Amino acid sequence: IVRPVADFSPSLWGDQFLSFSIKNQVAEKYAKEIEALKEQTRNMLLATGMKLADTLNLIDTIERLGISYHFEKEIDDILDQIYNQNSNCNDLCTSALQFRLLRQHGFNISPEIFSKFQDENGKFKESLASDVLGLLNLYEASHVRTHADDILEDALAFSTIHLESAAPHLKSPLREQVTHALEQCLHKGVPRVETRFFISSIYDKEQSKNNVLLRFAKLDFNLLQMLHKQELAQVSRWWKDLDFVTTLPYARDRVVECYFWALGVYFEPQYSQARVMLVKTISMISIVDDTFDAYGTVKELEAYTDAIQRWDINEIDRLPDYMKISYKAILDLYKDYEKELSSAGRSHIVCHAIERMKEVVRNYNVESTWFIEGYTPPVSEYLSNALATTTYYYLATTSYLGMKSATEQDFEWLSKNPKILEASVIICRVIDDTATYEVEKSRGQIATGIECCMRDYGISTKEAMAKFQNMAETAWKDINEGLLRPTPVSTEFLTPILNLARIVEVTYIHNLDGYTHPEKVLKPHIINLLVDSIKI
Ligand SMILES: [Mg+2]
Ligand SMILES: [Mg+2]
Ligand SMILES: [Mg+2]
Repeated sequence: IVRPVADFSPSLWGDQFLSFSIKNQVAEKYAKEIEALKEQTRNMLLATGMKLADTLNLIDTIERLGISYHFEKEIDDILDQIYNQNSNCNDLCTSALQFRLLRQHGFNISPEIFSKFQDENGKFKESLASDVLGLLNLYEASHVRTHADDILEDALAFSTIHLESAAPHLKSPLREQVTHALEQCLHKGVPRVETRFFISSIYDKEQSKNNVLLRFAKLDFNLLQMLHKQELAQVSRWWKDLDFVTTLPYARDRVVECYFWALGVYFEPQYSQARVMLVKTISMISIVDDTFDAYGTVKELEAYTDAIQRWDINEIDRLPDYMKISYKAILDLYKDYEKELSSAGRSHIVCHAIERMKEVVRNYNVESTWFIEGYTPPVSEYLSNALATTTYYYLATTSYLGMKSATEQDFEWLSKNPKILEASVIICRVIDDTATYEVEKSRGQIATGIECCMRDYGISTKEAMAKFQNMAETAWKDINEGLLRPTPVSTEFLTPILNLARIVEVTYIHNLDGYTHPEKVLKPHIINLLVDSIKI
C-alpha cells in the first residue's frame, strides 16, 4: 500500500549460467596431466640444500598460483622449520616475505626481524627507497600486522609512497604487479581473484617463469572452474524454479553475485557441498534484507519476525501473501539441508544456522522500527543491533554446514561470538555503512549508522566515515591475531571467516556498493572466474 521501489538494476547474466555441460573428455585430460605436474611440484618443494630466499619464493609463487591447497603438509613443514630456526641474516625482500608467509600461516614470528631496516626512531631507512622488490614485499607484509606489531606502523606509508614513485619506470610485468598491489594487496584479496590475475597477467609474462608451475596452475584453475560452473548451473536452476524474479520483484536479483560470494569463502573441490549450501543461504537472506529495507511496513515486518521465531508452516496464514512465498522457501530450504546432511548423520547441526538466522531477522525488525520512528540511536546501541544485520554471524555458521570435518565443538566455539568472528562482522558493518551510504540514504533513509556517529560525536559526514574506516583497520589486526597459533579451532574453520572479511574489501573497493551495482566491480570478477577460461 505504500510502497518504496528502490528501482534496482536487474541481473545482467540472464540465462547464460543456467545450463553447463561439462566436457568429460577434457576434464579427464586435464586431471591426467595435473597428476604428473603435482608430483613434479611436490618434489620441487621436497628438494634439499635450497637457499632460504629460493624456498620462500617457491612457496609464495605456488600460493599465488592458487595451487598451494595441494601441498598443505609440505608447505606447513617447511615454514615450521623456518620459524623455529631463527635465520634472520637477510635483506628486506626476503625478510618481509618471510614475515608475511609465516604470519599468514599462524607462526608468530617476531616483528623484530625488521629492526635492522630502521633507524633509532623506528622509521624505515629511506636508503631502502630504491629496493623495489624489497618495497613490494614490505608493502604486502604491512597488511598482516597485529596490535603487537607497532614497529610496522610506518611500513605501509613508506613502501606505498616509493612504489608509486618507482612504478612508471619499472619493466613489465613487475610494473603491472606493483600497480595492482597498490590497488589490491594480496592478504586482503579474494584468493581466486588474485590467482586469476597473477597466473594470467603476471607469471605468464615473467621472463623466468617455471613452465611446470605455470602449466600446473592454468590447468588446475580451468579445471576447478568447470566444477564452479556446474555448481552455478545447479544453483541457477534452483533459483529459477523459485521465480522470485517475478513473484518478489522488489528484491535484488543477485544469485550469481551470491555464488561469487560463496566461492570467495572457499573454492576447493572438497567444499563443493558447502558452497552450494552457503550460496542458497546468502541469496535467501538477501531477499529478507530486501523486505525489511523497502517494501516493509512496520505492521507486516512484525508478523514475519514472529513467524521466523516460532518457525512453523502453521504460521503462514498469519502472513501477507508475498511474505508467505519467502517464508515457506526458508523453511523448505532447511529441510533440504536436513535431508542433504541426513546421510552423514550431521543432520542435527542445521539448528545452529537456524538460531543465527532467527537472530538476524530479529535485529532486522529493530532496524526497521528505528527508521519508521526516525530514532537515531547512540552508536553503541546502534552496533549492538547492526552487527548481526550484516548476516555475517549467520553466514559464518552456514559455511560450516557443508564442511564434513565440522564437529559440534566447532559450532559451540562459533556460537560464543569469538573475537575473529566479531572482527570480520565489524569490517563488514563499517565498510557497508561507508560504501552503501548514500544508497541508503537515497530511499530517504535516516536510520543509517553513519548518521548516528555524526550525531553522537558531533562530527561531519567525512569525519565519521574516516572513524568508521579506522574501525575496519583495528579489526584487521584482530583477524590477523586470530590466526596465530595455538588456534582455538582448526585453521580449516578460521579461513572461511577471514575470507568473509576479504569479500567485503573486494566488493566495496573504492567505496562503492559492488553488490547492488555489480556493473563496475563484480561483473569483471565473475567473468574471469566463471565465464572466460585461462587461454592455454
Ligand atoms: Mg539492506
Ligand atoms: Mg538491511
Ligand atoms: Mg548498507
